[PDB]
Amino acid sequence: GAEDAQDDLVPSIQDDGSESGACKI
Amino acid sequence: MQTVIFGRSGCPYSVRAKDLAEKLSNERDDFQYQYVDIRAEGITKEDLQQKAGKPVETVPQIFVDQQHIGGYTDFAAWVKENLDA
Repeated sequence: GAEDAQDDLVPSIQDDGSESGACKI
Repeated sequence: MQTVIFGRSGCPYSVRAKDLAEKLSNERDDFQYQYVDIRAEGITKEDLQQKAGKPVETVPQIFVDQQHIGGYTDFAAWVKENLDA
């Protein structure tokens, strides 16, 4: 109909090593 | 110590990886940090993986004392092996 798409966050922002992110040119 | 970062100006996780090296550069005197664009500069993960000698897929894309060291992932584990060791 007329909607919006939203992402829930179960983990915390803890700064310790996420290895990915698909970033480039 | 020289730590070089490939593409800050393009994604938040690459920035977080850069910022970790800058944060360490703030903390000490031995540790010098360098930022080089790849998305602006016309460079990519296909170039970086060749130079590094290892097939890379994603970010982070950091080097320490002229050697490839992933970044935020490797760097956190490396920092931990010093400060939490």
